[PDB]
Amino acid sequence: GHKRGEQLFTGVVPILVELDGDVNGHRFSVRGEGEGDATNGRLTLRFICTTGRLPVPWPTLVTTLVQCFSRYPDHMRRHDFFKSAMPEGYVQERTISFRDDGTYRTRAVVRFEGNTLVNRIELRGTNFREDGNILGHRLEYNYNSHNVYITADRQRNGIRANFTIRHNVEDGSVQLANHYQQNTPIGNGPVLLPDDHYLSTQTALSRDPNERRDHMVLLEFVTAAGIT
Ligand SMILES: [Cu+2]
Repeated sequence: GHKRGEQLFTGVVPILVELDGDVNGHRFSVRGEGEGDATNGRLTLRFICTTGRLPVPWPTLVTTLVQCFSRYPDHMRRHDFFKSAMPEGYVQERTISFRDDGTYRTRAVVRFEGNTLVNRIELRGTNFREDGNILGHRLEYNYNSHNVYITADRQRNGIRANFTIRHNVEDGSVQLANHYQQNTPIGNGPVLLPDDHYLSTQTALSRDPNERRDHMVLLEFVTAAGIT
């Protein structure tokens, strides 16, 4: 499926993101729109909290809110699980453990709906501290560059990822977010299971000066590496 998979991402692909969340019993929705250019490893997305103010800091939702847009170098083309699963797509599930705070559990369907790459997500957040860095909104509106360490999950016919997000705190401390990820294909066709490698992920967060709703403008650059 990797040959057809590759061809689905050769140009600029429209993206739709839909997130329904419940954190410590606070319900919210995020809707995101933009485009991906896998050839350049580039994402541009605009996200709206459609339900009011986001009950958690925007930066905490970045990993949850489409790794099929990663730039896989030619010599790593056999290691691109994400594109090989398209168009039928994959289920992406995470546990995100915030050090000394609560936990997100996420389940996402990533697939083509017509010519649009859609990321449809459910998030449940539990056991957050009422006056922690997250519910207290003490995280800076910024984002560090990270390596996502990918390994094959042969039993699942998919992949696992492990990484720790470093969120800058307003007092100059760092809030760690331990990510446990598994991806499983939705389709029955063959997918590529990779040798161990990483995704070099860089994220720029900005604001739309014209937008009244709680929102996040995102630009992301992602390249696969760690295989010679
Ligand atoms: Cu294939």
